[PDB]
Amino acid sequence: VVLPVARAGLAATAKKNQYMGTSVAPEIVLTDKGSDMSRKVKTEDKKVAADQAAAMGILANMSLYASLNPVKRMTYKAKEQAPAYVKKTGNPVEDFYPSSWRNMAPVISLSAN
Amino acid sequence: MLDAFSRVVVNSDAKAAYVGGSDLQALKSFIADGNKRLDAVNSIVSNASCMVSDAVSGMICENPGLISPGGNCYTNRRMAACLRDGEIILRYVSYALLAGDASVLEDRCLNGLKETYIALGVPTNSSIRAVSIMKAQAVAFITNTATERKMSFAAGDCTSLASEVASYFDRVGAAIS
Amino acid sequence: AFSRVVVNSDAKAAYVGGSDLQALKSFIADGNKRLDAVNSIVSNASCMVSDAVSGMICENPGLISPGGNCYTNRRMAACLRDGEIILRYVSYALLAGDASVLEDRCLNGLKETYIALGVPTNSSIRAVSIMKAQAVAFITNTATERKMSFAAGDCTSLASEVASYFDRVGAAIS
Amino acid sequence: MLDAFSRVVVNSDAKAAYVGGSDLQALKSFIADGNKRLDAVNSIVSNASCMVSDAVSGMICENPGLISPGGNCYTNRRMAACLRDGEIILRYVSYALLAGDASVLEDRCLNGLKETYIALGVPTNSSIRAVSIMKAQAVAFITNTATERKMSFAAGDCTSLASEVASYFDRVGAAIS
Amino acid sequence: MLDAFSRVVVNSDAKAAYVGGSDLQALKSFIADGNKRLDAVNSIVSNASCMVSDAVSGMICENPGLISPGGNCYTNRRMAACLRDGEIILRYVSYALLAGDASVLEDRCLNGLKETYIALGVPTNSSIRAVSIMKAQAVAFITNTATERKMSFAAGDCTSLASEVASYFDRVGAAIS
Amino acid sequence: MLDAFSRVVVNSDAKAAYVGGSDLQALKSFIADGNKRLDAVNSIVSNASCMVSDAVSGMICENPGLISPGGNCYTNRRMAACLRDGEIILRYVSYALLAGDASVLEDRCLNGLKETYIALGVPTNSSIRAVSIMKAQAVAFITNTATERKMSFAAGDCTSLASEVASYFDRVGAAIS
Amino acid sequence: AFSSIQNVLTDAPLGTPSAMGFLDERTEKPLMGPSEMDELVYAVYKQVFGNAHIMESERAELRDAESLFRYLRDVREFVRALAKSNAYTSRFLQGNQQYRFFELNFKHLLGRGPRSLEEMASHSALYAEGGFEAVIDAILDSDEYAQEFGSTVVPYCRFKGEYPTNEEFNRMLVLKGANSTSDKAGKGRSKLCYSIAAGCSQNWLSMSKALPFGTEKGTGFNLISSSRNPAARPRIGTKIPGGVVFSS
Amino acid sequence: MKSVITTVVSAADAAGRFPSNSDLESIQGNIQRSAARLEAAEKLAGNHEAVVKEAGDACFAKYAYLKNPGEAGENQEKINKCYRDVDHYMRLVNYCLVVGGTGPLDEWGIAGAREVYRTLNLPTSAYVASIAYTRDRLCVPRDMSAQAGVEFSAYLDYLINALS
Ligand SMILES: C=CC1=C(C)[C@@H](Cc2[nH]c(/C=C3N=C(/C=C4\NC(=O)[C@H](C)[C@H]4CC)C(C)=C\3CCC(=O)O)c(CCC(=O)O)c2C)NC1=O
Ligand SMILES: C=CC1=C(C)[C@@H](Cc2[nH]c(/C=C3N=C(/C=C4\NC(=O)[C@H](C)[C@H]4CC)C(C)=C\3CCC(=O)O)c(CCC(=O)O)c2C)NC1=O
Ligand SMILES: C=CC1=C(C)[C@@H](Cc2[nH]c(/C=C3N=C(/C=C4\NC(=O)[C@H](C)[C@H]4CC)C(C)=C\3CCC(=O)O)c(CCC(=O)O)c2C)NC1=O
Ligand SMILES: C=CC1=C(C)[C@@H](Cc2[nH]c(/C=C3N=C(/C=C4\NC(=O)[C@H](C)[C@H]4CC)C(C)=C\3CCC(=O)O)c(CCC(=O)O)c2C)NC1=O
Ligand SMILES: C=CC1=C(C)[C@@H](Cc2[nH]c(/C=C3N=C(/C=C4\NC(=O)[C@H](C)[C@H]4CC)C(C)=C\3CCC(=O)O)c(CCC(=O)O)c2C)NC1=O
Ligand SMILES: C=CC1=C(C)[C@@H](Cc2[nH]c(/C=C3N=C(/C=C4\NC(=O)[C@H](C)[C@H]4CC)C(C)=C\3CCC(=O)O)c(CCC(=O)O)c2C)NC1=O
Ligand SMILES: C=CC1=C(C)[C@@H](Cc2[nH]c(/C=C3N=C(/C=C4\NC(=O)[C@H](C)[C@H]4CC)C(C)=C\3CCC(=O)O)c(CCC(=O)O)c2C)NC1=O
Ligand SMILES: C=CC1=C(C)[C@@H](Cc2[nH]c(/C=C3N=C(/C=C4\NC(=O)[C@H](C)[C@H]4CC)C(C)=C\3CCC(=O)O)c(CCC(=O)O)c2C)NC1=O
Ligand SMILES: C=CC1=C(C)[C@@H](Cc2[nH]c(/C=C3N=C(/C=C4\NC(=O)[C@H](C)[C@H]4CC)C(C)=C\3CCC(=O)O)c(CCC(=O)O)c2C)NC1=O
Ligand SMILES: C=CC1=C(C)[C@@H](Cc2[nH]c(/C=C3N=C(/C=C4\NC(=O)[C@H](C)[C@H]4CC)C(C)=C\3CCC(=O)O)c(CCC(=O)O)c2C)NC1=O
Ligand SMILES: C=CC1=C(C)[C@@H](Cc2[nH]c(/C=C3N=C(/C=C4\NC(=O)[C@H](C)[C@H]4CC)C(C)=C\3CCC(=O)O)c(CCC(=O)O)c2C)NC1=O
Ligand SMILES: C=CC1=C(C)[C@@H](Cc2[nH]c(/C=C3N=C(/C=C4\NC(=O)[C@H](C)[C@H]4CC)C(C)=C\3CCC(=O)O)c(CCC(=O)O)c2C)NC1=O
Ligand SMILES: C=CC1=C(C)[C@@H](Cc2[nH]c(/C=C3N=C(/C=C4\NC(=O)[C@H](C)[C@H]4CC)C(C)=C\3CCC(=O)O)c(CCC(=O)O)c2C)NC1=O
Ligand SMILES: C=CC1=C(C)[C@@H](Cc2[nH]c(/C=C3N=C(/C=C4\NC(=O)[C@H](C)[C@H]4CC)C(C)=C\3CCC(=O)O)c(CCC(=O)O)c2C)NC1=O
Repeated sequence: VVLPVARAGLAATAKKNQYMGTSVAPEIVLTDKGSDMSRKVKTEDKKVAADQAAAMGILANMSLYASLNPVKRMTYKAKEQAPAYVKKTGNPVEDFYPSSWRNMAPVISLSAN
Repeated sequence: MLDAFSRVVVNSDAKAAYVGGSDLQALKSFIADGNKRLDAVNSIVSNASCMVSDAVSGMICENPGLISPGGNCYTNRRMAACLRDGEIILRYVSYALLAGDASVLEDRCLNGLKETYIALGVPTNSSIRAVSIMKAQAVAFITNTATERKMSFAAGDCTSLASEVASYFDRVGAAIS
Repeated sequence: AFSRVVVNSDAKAAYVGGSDLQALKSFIADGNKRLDAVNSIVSNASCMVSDAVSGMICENPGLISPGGNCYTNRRMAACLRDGEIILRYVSYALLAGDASVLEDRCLNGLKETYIALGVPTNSSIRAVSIMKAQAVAFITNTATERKMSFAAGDCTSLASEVASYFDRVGAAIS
Repeated sequence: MLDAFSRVVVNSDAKAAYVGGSDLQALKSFIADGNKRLDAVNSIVSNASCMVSDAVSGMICENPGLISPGGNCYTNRRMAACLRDGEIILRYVSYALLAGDASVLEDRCLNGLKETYIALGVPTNSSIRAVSIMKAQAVAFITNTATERKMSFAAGDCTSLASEVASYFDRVGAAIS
Repeated sequence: MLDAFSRVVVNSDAKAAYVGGSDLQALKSFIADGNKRLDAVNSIVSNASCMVSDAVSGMICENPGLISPGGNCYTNRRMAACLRDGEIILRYVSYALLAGDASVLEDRCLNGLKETYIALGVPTNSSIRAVSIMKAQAVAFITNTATERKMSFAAGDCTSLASEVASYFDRVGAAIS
Repeated sequence: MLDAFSRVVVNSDAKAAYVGGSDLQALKSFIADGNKRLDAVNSIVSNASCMVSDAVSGMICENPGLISPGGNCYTNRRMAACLRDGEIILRYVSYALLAGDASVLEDRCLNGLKETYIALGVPTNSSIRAVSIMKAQAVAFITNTATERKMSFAAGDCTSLASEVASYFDRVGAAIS
Repeated sequence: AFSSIQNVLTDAPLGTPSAMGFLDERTEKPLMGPSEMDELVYAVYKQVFGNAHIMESERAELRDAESLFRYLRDVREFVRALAKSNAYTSRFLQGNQQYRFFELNFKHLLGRGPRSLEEMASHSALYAEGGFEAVIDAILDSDEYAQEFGSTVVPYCRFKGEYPTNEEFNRMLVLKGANSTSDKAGKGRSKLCYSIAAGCSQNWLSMSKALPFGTEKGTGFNLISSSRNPAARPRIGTKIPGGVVFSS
Repeated sequence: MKSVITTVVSAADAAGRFPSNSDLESIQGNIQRSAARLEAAEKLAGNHEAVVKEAGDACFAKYAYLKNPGEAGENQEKINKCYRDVDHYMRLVNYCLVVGGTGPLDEWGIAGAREVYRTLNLPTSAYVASIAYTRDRLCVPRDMSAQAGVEFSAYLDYLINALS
């Protein structure tokens, strides 16, 4: 006699606010040139965006911060990651040393800090 | 004019609003210490690009399990989405410092955030820790005790505004715990 | 079971900044000695493998002969590549303090490939033991032709660390 | 209870065999580095009451809902019982570091620890933080990478014992999860 | 255990509130009608030996298989244990009427009572019947409407004490069912 | 019908033994390989119309004495019956691959298929060729080595599923051989 | 305080002849003699240790505590000397949890089970200020030990009838078992640990194994659930002449 | 056997169609819940001779009259036939945790049970009291996990309702 999808979709629409997953945020900009008639504040609304490119300046640098920790490679031990779905051919110079990892090696370039 | 800045955030659409020179001069004498509070916003939002970029990387700096195989900051996009929310949390706290009210902080940012993180399986114990780094930056930028960067301010004491922006960061901590 | 450089095909750079180094240098015991450990090696990385391969030629001169495995100038040039790639993974392993990235990205499957490609495995014992005995002499500043200015102190435990790492290469191709 | 020498005995009693010289080189090397094991035990028990004071009050920093009304560490009686438990996990790990074997930590401290903490209602995601804050502080003084309180050791490698303690503190973390 | 004043302050401790004048008007009428609460509990403990023996033998009357071979009120050994038990139940509900809160009846008397009775073989449907007789005996002494034994009171209603003690007798049936 | 889990039950019921230990390890590998099996059943069912038309035509072009007058696939009545006699056999095979055991194929299709085709007068050699082509189409859709259609998968090795479905097709050939 | 099981269906508690022998000035006690002595020592060994089955080369380390017991005839001092032994800590302290050690001290030295979490946590407050000997002498020098056993009788499991909580009778029945039951069968692992800290009760079949002979050991179990629902609010109505009154 | 696999196959075999997208969607639920009910099964498998001893004593505790001369537990060779028939029922619950449905309890324990126990004068209420004791002697994080006890106590509740 009841509709379960209607009266639970309505119950989840009034309790949950409409504003969470839309990723908008009040961006405040202050302008000041020293004078009195130069001092606006602009509290406008912007949907902020997940910046894809600058995460690799954080995800990689912390992945080599934790590579060089002697006492955070123990008490923080990573899980046992499986390799991918690559098929073994039979010749070891393609199986053990594939073309994606052919002649790759780390070069360390120290400088000041 | 101050009530109209709630209306551009309620409407869920990009609409801009601002103050004049004389309307701010009437606002800075209606609210007491209003020049100090606009220095408290400007000390944060000039450095808001560095505060989230240090606190998210500082969360990995004490917990490298988030970048593990199986971690919550992995597959190149979760790290981008982690920087997006710490940008959002720093926007809504600095708007609450600008308004002097946490009533826009709760229902627009913290309402239902606790259920959203456990629906995704976001570890809330690390997201406390990324806010508490940002709380430690916000009392250092306001009191001008930051080591690497000191902005020249007009002299005086701003201890009540630093404790106010401490208390707005605890409400982010209390909602997601 | 390798290390936290698991990042494959995303921009490959991963430097460590200035104040983040103070999060690392207050975390590594003798971290100033270990940063001077790898800087004594990779500053002289070109002179080492030019001397490591030619030290193997100077005791085993049949590699330049036709039928030998350092005739046909690309095949000579592959050995100076693979002389350096062994050195390049050891210098990362001394910096990280573990050999798990060296065992899984470099030494894994090396024995089966050297018998398949016709590489003489016993001569590559000799060419990497030269690079063992070279980098011991760099890290203790007993290199005769060139000495590097350092702060005063000993580096014996890092010298005993790298002799284990070059012996892992000799174990993996035996 | 068992120690590092007695585990070699009770494994070779099970095979009805005398302990030969092929099983003594793990034990003859144990008494060779046995002085620097004892040298690194008393860096933990002499800094112990500061470690429990830091690891509990850092768990309050990451999870601020522990000191809300209805939190687990709310009143003074519940606050002192949390300080007493982190001293006990530190006491039983510092027996197992001294013995070189995780027998005595397992069956007096970890025996039924998970079913106790469920019945009391102690949160398991905050109690694994307090054994992992002091995990990092226990690999501090072994590796001598401490910010304050430098301790005068003798020079050499102690990363075998630093990795052994990090095995022992996650044996607690695998027991109450 | 708690009483009627301690029950209010553990409700306010979940909110960290102060017991102010909104919450105090229930407690200001507990002391205002507090003479009648004392006037009602010596209406029960003055008749308590007659109340137990009538309730137990009134349960034998509606069920004569309790005193045949195989009943669980058969011999003198089992009948004195049934008479002792109904005096314990009437004792703990006179504590609960005096306090004004059913805490002490629920943890000391009723907690774990269902598992004693299904290990000793006690019938619980007839045991509820002996409690339900002395519920009706208790509401007749409080409102002074018993056929014998008119006690000397003062005039007014005790109709909220008679249904408060009827809910304490209903918790005994709900805990052994 | 027995699936892959109730097969090891009847294997252990005849020994009157519990399932646990080593006999549970095959079933944990069945769950881990379970997404490949659902990815494999989907690839056959999606191409089922082209699998039966190309295997009945391939039988006809190699033995053209079926569309001769008097032949067993001569008229339109006999042609549509052969296109349904092989569509049933493909349907009962994919039941056996979805389950993990051939007990749905043997008791509901194969038990009585030899004695059905003898009374009907069906050529026993042409029907084997009709299901041996369909076997060769099955191992090409699971291993993604079809020359006419390529589907999108994740990377990995799935020869064990292709070798398992070729064992089922050898039962429908050996039943009528 | 009637207790229909106690001297009816069980035996009588063992012990020394009287407590007036201490005021006798030419003796210390009614002198039992070495057939009347050692059969009392058999009952202290079966009670402080469970049924531990101590060997001949384990009783030789308890040679000194009996030789004092057959001169100073105090039973409480014999129990105190046996609980500080190596043979009491190598069975009940060494490979057990902390609330397993505490719940056996209530069995071996009081004959009851612990009634509370607050009573149980105060025994770990005495562990912090003196170790395990502060737990043992505080049980022995308590008021509850004085007005039930004293210097005269062995500390036995007493069916009282008038327990201060009903749950105290339940945890006593789980702790003692049958006579073919020792207390090493769990691998550590306190049996009462979940029910003390939560506030629930025990399982009816585990209690009715330890009941005596002749007390309906197990019947009364309906085939639905064995515990109570704390969240249930039932309607229990009383018939008056007119209708039915739900005094809730 | 009633299972997840044999239900969607027989629903499609009776209709004469191929396994569709809804038939594969339910085998996905056999993957998301195999973890909970299989470590409920190996916990029961390793500790079965201690549980059926404790369970079979709960029927001779409540129904102690069965050891009187005349009843079904009259002599010694009939007492271990009760412990055998309880070990049969605990072994079949281990099979239903492995298969994933009530199949081995239906086909092997329940079908034809009431006709057998009535003909041989076996009271079905004491094949129940040993089962209902195992169901409430189950602690939530101690014996198994949280979702492993939900599965284990649902096949015990199935056998209780089927014998009553
Ligand atoms: C205005 C609304 C709004 C917010 C309040 C925040 C909160 C928020 N974050 C995410 C979404 C996310 N949030 C995180 C964040 C974290 N994970 C971690 O490990 C860190 C501790 C932490 C921050 C650094 C991640 C990683 C995702 C992506 C989840 C995923 O990809 O599965 C989502 C998406 C859920 C959905 O769309 O269904 C939302 C609403 N972002 C918003 O758009
Ligand atoms: C958005 C635009 C906008 C601003 C940024 C502010 C900027 C601002 N604040 C002050 C003026 C001031 N600013 C401060 C603030 C501080 N002093 C400290 O030592 C602390 C570091 C810091 C507090 C966090 C104080 C204490 C005064 C003087 C009191 C006052 O004028 O309110 C002045 C006057 C300077 C002068 O004397 O000429 C100005 C221009 N007002 C605006 O309209
Ligand atoms: C000489 C100059 C030079 C370049 C410009 C790059 C260009 C480049 N990038 C990648 C490789 C990659 N490129 C990205 C790209 C991104 N990661 C993100 O998080 C963002 C969404 C996006 C940056 C905008 C990723 C994730 C990889 C890893 C593999 C992949 O996904 O392609 C590759 C493949 C080889 C490799 O993996 O390194 C190449 C050639 N490489 C170079 O050598
Ligand atoms: C090596 C491990 C590692 C870390 C521990 C963190 C580093 C880190 N820095 C700060 C602390 C801070 N972080 C900033 C932020 C900034 N400072 C500036 O000058 C810029 C404008 C801006 C971006 C860099 C400020 C102003 C403080 C407070 C003052 C200070 O300690 O520098 C905090 C919080 C309080 C504290 O513990 O000091 C942490 C956790 N990041 C890491 O990588
Ligand atoms: C044709 C025959 C022929 C040889 C047999 C070798 C000779 C040779 N020299 C070194 C040994 C070395 N080689 C170097 C390398 C260098 N020294 C520097 O100062 C430069 C930076 C760098 C490139 C020249 C160092 C530092 C040592 C160790 C110290 C020394 O012996 O000089 C070794 C290794 C040590 C050993 O003997 O085990 C060998 C085999 N070279 C030859 O040509
Ligand atoms: C919320 C508030 C808050 C705190 C209270 C602290 C609590 C705290 N301290 C440390 C970190 C530490 N704790 C100690 C321990 C001590 N330091 C000494 O010099 C003494 C000997 C001893 C007690 C006073 C040390 C030495 C470190 C530094 C990291 C280390 O060396 O272990 C860590 C992180 C450990 C890690 O993850 O690596 C945390 C969370 N941090 C916070 O965010
Ligand atoms: C009564 C108690 C008792 C002690 C406290 C120790 C004290 C102690 N430690 C070491 C000795 C040592 N201690 C260390 C340890 C270290 N050196 C470092 O730089 C690291 C930070 C740290 C690793 C944890 C090392 C490497 C030795 C030398 C090895 C050895 O002689 O056994 C020695 C041998 C010689 C010496 O150095 O004095 C002694 C007596 N021994 C005891 O019997
Ligand atoms: C089979 C045998 C048999 C009995 C023993 C009685 C038992 C009995 N007594 C009362 C009921 C009562 N019993 C008493 C008790 C007493 N009255 C006094 O005046 C004394 C002081 C005191 C001890 C005798 C009271 C006060 C009531 C209820 C008031 C009333 O009777 O009107 C009730 C009614 C309860 C109800 O309605 O559910 C019953 C069934 N009836 C029986 O059928
Ligand atoms: C120390 C022991 C002790 C007691 C036994 C009671 C005794 C008692 N009861 C009441 C007083 C009273 N008692 C009743 C009760 C009733 N009247 C009826 O008709 C009903 C049958 C019955 C209900 C149960 C009423 C209605 C009052 C007066 C209202 C009041 O003042 O509370 C009073 C106050 C009036 C007076 O002082 O005379 C006292 C002292 N109080 C005590 O301090
Ligand atoms: C005389 C007439 C005559 C025919 C009709 C075909 C019939 C036919 N097709 C295939 C062989 C095959 N048939 C199919 C089925 C298909 N391939 C596709 O691209 C479609 C998606 C789908 C149905 C149209 C597949 C997938 C193979 C295997 C190789 C491939 O085609 O990629 C085979 C080989 C079977 C075997 O190895 O025994 C035969 C005989 N050949 C003939 O000689
Ligand atoms: C409801 C319907 C339903 C499906 C259709 C499948 C869909 C499906 N297939 C795979 C996942 C996979 N599927 C295959 C199978 C193959 N890959 C190949 O290269 C071969 C061509 C082919 C047969 C060997 C492989 C190898 C994986 C990778 C993971 C694994 O090996 O289990 C996964 C897991 C990876 C992911 O989640 O993205 C899923 C959900 N599962 C379902 O629940
Ligand atoms: C820890 C302190 C401690 C001691 C120092 C000894 C001392 C000691 N010995 C005896 C008790 C005794 N001691 C002896 C010993 C002897 N009698 C002789 O004639 C021989 C010369 C001598 C053997 C060398 C005898 C025979 C008894 C028992 C006396 C009796 O039968 O009543 C007793 C009394 C206890 C008892 O009744 O058995 C005590 C305290 N025992 C202790 O527990
Ligand atoms: C595979 C599934 C499977 C089962 C579940 C059992 C079911 C089962 N149990 C019994 C048989 C029995 N069940 C009982 C049990 C009891 N009698 C009592 O006194 C108490 C009521 C109870 C103790 C628990 C007894 C005594 C018999 C034997 C009856 C007899 O031999 O007369 C029998 C008759 C044949 C026999 O003697 O074993 C069968 C089929 N057997 C199976 O093959
Ligand atoms: C695979 C089948 C299987 C079951 C049906 C259960 C059943 C079960 N429970 C217990 C044993 C127990 N079960 C409990 C009950 C609890 N413990 C707590 O901490 C909670 C408070 C409460 C659950 C809510 C207790 C306290 C014991 C030990 C006392 C006893 O019953 O003997 C035992 C005896 C074995 C032992 O010594 O542990 C068995 C077989 N366990 C199983 O392995």
